[PDB]
Amino acid sequence: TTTLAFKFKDGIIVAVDSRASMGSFISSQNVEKIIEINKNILGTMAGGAADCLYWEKYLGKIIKIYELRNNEKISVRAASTILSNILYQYKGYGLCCGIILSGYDHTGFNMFYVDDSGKKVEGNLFSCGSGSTYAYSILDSAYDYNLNLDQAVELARNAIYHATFRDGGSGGKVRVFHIHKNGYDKIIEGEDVFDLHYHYTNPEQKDQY
Amino acid sequence: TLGPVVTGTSVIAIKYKHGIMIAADRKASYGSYAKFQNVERIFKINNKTVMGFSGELADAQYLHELLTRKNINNLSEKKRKEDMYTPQHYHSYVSRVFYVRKNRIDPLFNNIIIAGINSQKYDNNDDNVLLYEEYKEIHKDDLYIGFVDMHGTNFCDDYITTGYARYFALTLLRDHYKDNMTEEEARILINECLRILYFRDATSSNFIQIVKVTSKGVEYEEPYILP
Amino acid sequence: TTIIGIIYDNGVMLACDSRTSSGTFISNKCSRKINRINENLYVCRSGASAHSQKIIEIIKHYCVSMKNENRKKGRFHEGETKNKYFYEDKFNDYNPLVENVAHITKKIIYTNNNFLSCALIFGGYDKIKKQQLYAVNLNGSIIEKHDFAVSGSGSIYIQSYLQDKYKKFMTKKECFNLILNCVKYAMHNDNSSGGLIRIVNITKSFVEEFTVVNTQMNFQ
Amino acid sequence: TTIIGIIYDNGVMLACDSRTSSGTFISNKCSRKINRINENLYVCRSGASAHSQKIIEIIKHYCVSMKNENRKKGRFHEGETKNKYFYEDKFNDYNPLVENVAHITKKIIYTNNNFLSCALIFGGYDKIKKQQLYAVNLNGSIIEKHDFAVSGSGSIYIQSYLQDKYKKFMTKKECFNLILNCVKYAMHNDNSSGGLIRIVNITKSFVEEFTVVNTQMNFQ
Amino acid sequence: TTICGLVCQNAVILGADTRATEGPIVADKNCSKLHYISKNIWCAGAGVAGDLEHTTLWLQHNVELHRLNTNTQPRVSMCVSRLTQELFKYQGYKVCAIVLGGVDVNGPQLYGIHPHGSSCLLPFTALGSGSLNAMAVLEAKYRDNMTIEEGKNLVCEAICAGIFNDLGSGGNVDICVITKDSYQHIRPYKEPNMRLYHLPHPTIYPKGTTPILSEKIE
Amino acid sequence: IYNYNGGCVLGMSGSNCVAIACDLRLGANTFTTVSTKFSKIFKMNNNVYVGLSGLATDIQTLYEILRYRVNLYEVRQDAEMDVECFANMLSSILYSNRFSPYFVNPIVVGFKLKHYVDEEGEKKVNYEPYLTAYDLIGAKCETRDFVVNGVTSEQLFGMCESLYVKDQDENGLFETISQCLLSALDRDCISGWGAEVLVLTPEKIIKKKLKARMD
Amino acid sequence: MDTLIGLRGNNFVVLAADTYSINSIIKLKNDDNTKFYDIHGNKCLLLGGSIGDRLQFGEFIRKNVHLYQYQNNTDMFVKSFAFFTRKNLAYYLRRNPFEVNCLIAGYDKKDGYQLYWCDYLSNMDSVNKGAHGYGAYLVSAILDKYYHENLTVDEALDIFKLCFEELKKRFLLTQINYELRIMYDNKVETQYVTV
Amino acid sequence: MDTLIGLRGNNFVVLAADTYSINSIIKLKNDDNTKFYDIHGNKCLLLGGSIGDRLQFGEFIRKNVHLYQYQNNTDMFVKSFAFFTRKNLAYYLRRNPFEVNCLIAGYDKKDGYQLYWCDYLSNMDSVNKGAHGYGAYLVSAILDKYYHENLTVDEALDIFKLCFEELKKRFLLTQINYELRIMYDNKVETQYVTV
Amino acid sequence: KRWYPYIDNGGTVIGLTGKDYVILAADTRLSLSYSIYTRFCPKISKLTDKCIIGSSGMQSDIKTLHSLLQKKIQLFVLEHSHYPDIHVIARLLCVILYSRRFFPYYAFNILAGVDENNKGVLYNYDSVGSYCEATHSCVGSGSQLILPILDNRVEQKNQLIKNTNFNLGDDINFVKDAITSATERDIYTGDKTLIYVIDKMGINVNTLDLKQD
Ligand SMILES: *[B]([O])([O])[C]([C][C]([C])[C])[N]C(=O)[C]([C]C1=[C][C]=[C][C]=[C]1)[N]C(=O)C1=[C]N=[C][C]=N1
Ligand SMILES: *[B]([O])([O])[C]([C][C]([C])[C])[N]C(=O)[C]([C]C1=[C][C]=[C][C]=[C]1)[N]C(=O)C1=[C]N=[C][C]=N1
Ligand SMILES: *[B]([O])([O])[C]([C][C]([C])[C])[N]C(=O)[C]([C]C1=[C][C]=[C][C]=[C]1)[N]C(=O)C1=[C]N=[C][C]=N1
Ligand SMILES: *[B]([O])([O])[C]([C][C]([C])[C])[N]C(=O)[C]([C]C1=[C][C]=[C][C]=[C]1)[N]C(=O)C1=[C]N=[C][C]=N1
Repeated sequence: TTTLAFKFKDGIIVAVDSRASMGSFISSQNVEKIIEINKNILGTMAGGAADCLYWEKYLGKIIKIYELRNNEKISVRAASTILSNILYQYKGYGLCCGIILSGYDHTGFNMFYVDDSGKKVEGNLFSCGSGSTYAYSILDSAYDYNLNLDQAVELARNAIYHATFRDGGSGGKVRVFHIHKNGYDKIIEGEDVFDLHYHYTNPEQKDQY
Repeated sequence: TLGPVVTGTSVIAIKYKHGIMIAADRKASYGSYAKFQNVERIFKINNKTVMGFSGELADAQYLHELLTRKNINNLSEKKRKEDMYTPQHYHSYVSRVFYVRKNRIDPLFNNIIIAGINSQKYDNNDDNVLLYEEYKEIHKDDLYIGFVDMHGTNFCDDYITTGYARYFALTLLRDHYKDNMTEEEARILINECLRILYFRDATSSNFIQIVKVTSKGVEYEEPYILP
Repeated sequence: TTIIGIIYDNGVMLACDSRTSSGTFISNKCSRKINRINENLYVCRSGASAHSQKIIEIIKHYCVSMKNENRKKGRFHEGETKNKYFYEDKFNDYNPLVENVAHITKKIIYTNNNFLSCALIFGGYDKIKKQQLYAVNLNGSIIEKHDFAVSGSGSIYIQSYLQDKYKKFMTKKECFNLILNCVKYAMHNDNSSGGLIRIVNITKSFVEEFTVVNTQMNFQ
Repeated sequence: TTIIGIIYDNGVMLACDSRTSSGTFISNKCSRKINRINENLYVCRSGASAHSQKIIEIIKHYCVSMKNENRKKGRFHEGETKNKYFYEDKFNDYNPLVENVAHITKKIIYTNNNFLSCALIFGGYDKIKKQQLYAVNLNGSIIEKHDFAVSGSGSIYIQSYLQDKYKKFMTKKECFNLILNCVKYAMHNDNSSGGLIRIVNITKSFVEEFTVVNTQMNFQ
Repeated sequence: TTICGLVCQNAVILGADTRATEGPIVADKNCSKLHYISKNIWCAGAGVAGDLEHTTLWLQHNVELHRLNTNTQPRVSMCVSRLTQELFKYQGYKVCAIVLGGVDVNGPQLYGIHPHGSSCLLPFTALGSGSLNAMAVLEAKYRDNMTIEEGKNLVCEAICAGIFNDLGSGGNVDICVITKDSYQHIRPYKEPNMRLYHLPHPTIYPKGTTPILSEKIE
Repeated sequence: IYNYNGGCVLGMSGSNCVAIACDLRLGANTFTTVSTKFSKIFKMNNNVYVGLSGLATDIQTLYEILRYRVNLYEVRQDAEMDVECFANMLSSILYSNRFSPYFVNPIVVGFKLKHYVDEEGEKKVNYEPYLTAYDLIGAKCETRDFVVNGVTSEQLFGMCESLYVKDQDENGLFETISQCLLSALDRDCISGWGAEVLVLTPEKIIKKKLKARMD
Repeated sequence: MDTLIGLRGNNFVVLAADTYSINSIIKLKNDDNTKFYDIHGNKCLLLGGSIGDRLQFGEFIRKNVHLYQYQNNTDMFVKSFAFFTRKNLAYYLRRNPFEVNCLIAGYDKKDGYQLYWCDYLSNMDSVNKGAHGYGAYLVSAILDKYYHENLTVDEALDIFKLCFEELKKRFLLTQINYELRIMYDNKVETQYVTV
Repeated sequence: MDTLIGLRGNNFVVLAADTYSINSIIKLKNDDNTKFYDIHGNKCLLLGGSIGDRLQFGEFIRKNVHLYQYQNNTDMFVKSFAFFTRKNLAYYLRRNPFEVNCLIAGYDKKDGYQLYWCDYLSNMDSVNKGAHGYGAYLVSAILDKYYHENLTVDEALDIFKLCFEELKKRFLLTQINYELRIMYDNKVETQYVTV
Repeated sequence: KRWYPYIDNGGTVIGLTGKDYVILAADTRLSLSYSIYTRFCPKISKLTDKCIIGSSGMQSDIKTLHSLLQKKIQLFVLEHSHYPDIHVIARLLCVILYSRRFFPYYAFNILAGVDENNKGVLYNYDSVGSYCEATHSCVGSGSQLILPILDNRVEQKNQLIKNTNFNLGDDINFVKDAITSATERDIYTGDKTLIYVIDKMGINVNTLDLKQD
């Protein structure tokens, strides 16, 4: 389980893997972590399976009603705050979820990490999940905010690879989305046998390390 | 309901051609002490059903009251003989009782068996519950032998033995039971099961009660096994 | 706490000892165990004393709340062992008012189907079934004993002695001696040995409450 | 595991049942309990079967290691109940070789003053004290019973029945019936009821090992 | 794991299933639970396999060593005494519910042993998980002083109960008749087997991908 | 056997060639990889290959004690050491530590070298597979065909149970062990950062490192 | 708790560590510790964990190695040293745990620059890019991306500078001071890097 | 875990905090957090502990205070605010712990510059030099020595600069970035100090 | 002593799909820890004319989740007069399971059916409202043995992609292979199996007999 975000020069690159494991066994490997909340705000599953799939669907219900009654598109900051509050009500009940409610509203490109304990926080370069430590590693040394869409998704895909390659609980197809001034387009609904692309380009050994 | 102290033991309920033949010993043991040796563990909850019992005794007499008063609730709103509660109904109702309690953590430790004739092809449209010829063949598909574990696990077979016979008399039944047995064939088969239990099962004894649910009613008798 | 019930030919006896052990220290000798619910049916309580206290309080409340309730309106039935402290009292007979024992016993299961460890024994006279003698258990498992019933810590030391000496239809005299010797033995070799023992004789028309003060000596 | 020892006028009986319950499941009916240490003294073991196995193995090792040791050199004493399976054998009398029971019992305390929960009973004939009958306990607390001794799970249901029916000086016939009825009762109302019961009669000059196969029926 | 044995008119018949389970799955479906000890006594253990297998191997040789020092056929009353003494030192750790039998100067003797060390003498017994099932059918039809071809049939019928009515027991039943002079290990004895084989399912030669292939001829 | 230091080992038999295969991940923590070169199969003898799996601390410690014992025994015999006796060594070394056990689950594969019986000739040796398995206690179970042991045991029993077929040549046995291994290491997250298949024949040893999934 | 980073090319071995001494409740006791244990035989050794175990496992190994190189006029090879250090650490894993994390290093006349890797449980194996402590979750990925094969020694420092700013910017307890060892051309030199 | 320092003279109140967001396993999630909660009524509030409790105790107080200042055209005094914040925190101490550490501050027309101090257990009391978190073990003593009475606001910053270099040099997890609030002359201004 | 209220009755539910059909195969053994309650307890229930659900948890929860689910579907039929699509039943089960999140049903489910012309779709859950549409899946005691097999005969990570074509006639033989391979190697996998095939015209309940050991 991994995730990214950038708020780079002209949008946001949310990127995740697609693995879902139960201890050691791999329950499934074609799971869609990215969740479309609004036409602009799009969440990200992580941590527990249901305890994050359900709420971002539940948060989907809350925004549809509000965005309908007031007929103004909700903002990320408002969307994040609603999520963290209902997530707070279940402190001791064992909910486990880390959600990066990236999106776009009238006030520019926002971004908000949310955790199961109402850990709402504004930022630029969040990443949650078991491999997030490696994901921060690659980004911080490469992230520039003046990247263009071409090499930004290359950087996002690059990080998700290095996380999945090094981490055990992360792997499988990598997704890399992007957020315009409106909407979002799935730039990569991709593959993951590409270690033999980045490093160890020519298959002749095992790439010992 | 915190722990079993006065516990019954195994019952066996097979079906032969004239109806069910459910048998049970008549001992309730207060732990490792045969405190009661004339307790009855097979109650009549309808003119066509019985209700087996294993585990702690405090809860049969509970679950007996629940059914025995549901039965009269039926017996009051009955216009035709087809309005009676089939043994399937109870076993699907008892299953609910055990399951709804498993939602809480009070299971009422038991292994209730619901057995009876699941049909109305034989006229008994005058219920003398308070105070009470030849057998009829029964299609072996109109007889329902339920079972409910204290976790809600329920199913029906041709023969259901619960409690501790599930390791002793089940092996005999699984390889010597044939459909459409006869009166004396079932009794000797059961007597070859309980005699196995009485020898190897510490919490069981002689003095069997055998109940048969035939096309005419529910009949009782009290053998005493000969080793 | 030893505790007994025997059914002789025309009435039921209900003995007990009198001791409330609380961790090897006798809180009090000479404590009531054979309570009085109604004129004809007596409760022999055991187990934890605190729990058995409330139950008898509740039952005395119920057995009065329906003793008067099942009264018919008009006039009815106008057609007609040293140092043994003894006294008897009579009923208000024909038993239309006094309710059956079977209710009181079965009323217990509903009442004490809880986490309330008491092990009562009920003995009384009745109109329909003459002399019945029930045995509630820890979790409320009443079984109508027809011959005798024991309970409490010290009963199990006389289980066999009772089943051997108990005849079928006994007279009041020889039922008294058997129930006297039973409690004494359950006292001689048990550390819940009461002091005086309180034999009670519920019968058709009266209830006499003996008390006996004695010990055992053996020639062996 | 019920287990008995009675001392009649001129010899000691040692009954037992035959059942090895392991959690409500009879591991085996017809198991030995009245062991044979030497010709005259028999052990009635109880408690955990594994622990009682080693102890009897050790004792059989000791009782032989000194049976021969206390032999004098030269020639000495040149001056002179259905289906009951019975057989008797004789001693090698004058008892100079066969060592006293009191050692074997007291040898146990030293041996099983450990974390080894076994509750034996020893019965034998001897030269000096005629027929003794000890009762080792869980922690090795031997007390020489002079009248009778019981142990195991099912004994306490016949404690009173034994103390009542036990006379002082009994004959072999009426001691047999009492020890037969005792084990049967401890079996009728206990969930460690053996199958056949193995009455053993150690006496002055022989040892006869009965086995009885019977149940109880009561008129009540 | 179900193991049952019984005696006959002059011989003792052992018997066992064949499988070892990690607990949610099986490890193999052919694991001889009978175990040779000497020419005239065999043992058929249960419980954990590591403690089981080495206990017999240690005993299988410690009898031969004793048979060589003396010149008498080993006595079944001996091997039981060495088992219990070793087992009890490990009161609940060398867990192995061994049943063994054989012939000696006395008749055919069958001892049932338990992990703590309690050893009994029985005319028939069954151990392991299926012992409950095996003992039932074993006890109902057992009759004192039968003959081999119905003794073998019964013990095969006995384990066949523990094969079906139990989850921890399955595979091919087998038997070891231990008559006074010889033994008759009949390692396969019945056929509870598979149902469907659609095709061999072979793969074409170029599969995998093998970034490296270092081949060495010795 | 731990999720700490995940790993798996498999071995199957053919006509007269056997193949042993194992992953190459040394998992420092359960969900972390720190090496993709930790081969878990060792040449205990020129035709006795052992495949260890489990706690990587006790893989090497047990490997060294085996190499210490085997080299000792080979020298004192002037001759090579066959599997059948070696397999019973490993069932005693493990069992000697029954109370403080090495957390390894070894697999022993390699040719049995049946009799030097020499019918109608001076040399007649027919090699036989002789696979086997073990457990941390040391209980073995000889098996004429596949043996699997490791954390992925329950993901590989199923794969072996179907795809395995009785007798095959090396060019096909390698395919049905490589495809039988690769597709079970794609379903266990604590093992499978590179596989290695080593099929051996009475004449040559063929060692391959497959193109596994680095996930 | 303490970050150890080890890199190795084909003609150099570079080790790195943080020079803090966390080793008290919260007080950063010493801002320039000693974790490395330079052996004469052109090897090195780098430890982690509680200093009570570093000081007596590091010093114990320096002796038995130095004793070996003196009892036998030779100098121990890295591989023998790497599998000897592990063996002792595995020796005590069931008597006295010695909760330490190693990164053996060194040069050989035969096998060249070998790096190794031992966890607190003895899990020795050669690698090309090690890491230890809670900081290993953040420098490992950096090491993969920028470690192209056949590096020059000056590049590896630029990778290390890239790893150090990573821990400062994102690690929990922001290490600022680090100490390296640069093993190449048979010249074991040292340098300290801040930030 | 997070350091809060509060100082107060007779004509100023200065609060300080570290701007880290430890708030994940080990990853320094955000290097510039928001712990302060500026109230309009010329007060302030500074919290610590898990951000899940800061964000909903800080925001809950801002409302009930702002609601009060709007429902009643007045503006709440510091003392009422200080003993109201404590009361709610004590209200939930036996229902929902709200593990937070406060440093109430503010200005009054009557009582002047008041600083306060509440622990995770509600232990309110006025002080002149507060501190919280594991860093309070190191800045408290610094505050005593250099806090002479009737300070000028510029001196207090020099004390704070003296406190910040102390945490960097000797604290466990070396905080480098800090954010202050300088309340004086009815001018609540803010500034960020690095190192 | 504390009365742990969860048991695993075993059984497995193999699922497999294609452009025209979905294949759902479940055993019928219902076993307690080591003894066996019955040789035939159907773990597969049908909800609509073209949607079946298979579960492999504890039999009390299996039944009370299927009975409850049908109650909410026949309710849907009455109010809306048209049977719910599988997608509707998919989310409806997600909520029901998650509605009891903090005391979850011990019931792993696989939901199978057809929505478009065929477009054979198959969801699987884990006892708490988390469903991912998949090509092939199984849940139960034998789950860890079958998912490896199906991943090598549905998704081809082989060098040359053979068997890229799958026909209903042959896929049944794959499933019968999987359900039988697990039967030997797994303890709880049953003795009689029921294979349900949902094609464009209806459901077929053809049966197969497995090992009884
Ligand atoms: B990911 O690996 O964390 C993944 C997230 C995906 C479901 C959106 N979740 C899990 O792996 C969790 C356990 C876990 C492992 C490592 C870190 C955090 C959590 N398990 C599940 O999500 C799951 C999936 N299917 C069934 C059961 N559980
Ligand atoms: B009898 O011994 O059980 C006696 C009968 C009671 C009705 C007066 N009661 C008690 O002994 C109990 C102790 C006990 C014995 C056996 C099981 C459980 C409890 N007496 C008390 O508990 C007690 C009474 N007063 C003060 C303190 N404790
Ligand atoms: B008797 O019931 O105590 C009996 C006498 C023994 C000498 C054969 N033994 C046992 O019952 C014991 C159980 C036990 C009862 C009471 C206290 C302690 C233990 N039998 C066993 O322990 C046993 C024997 N074989 C196998 C398994 N368990
Ligand atoms: B049988 O199931 O008991 C079997 C008999 C064994 C001697 C071949 N053993 C086991 O199943 C044990 C677990 C066990 C079950 C029942 C009682 C005690 C122990 N497991 C193993 O024997 C084993 C064998 N190889 C590898 C792993 N485990």
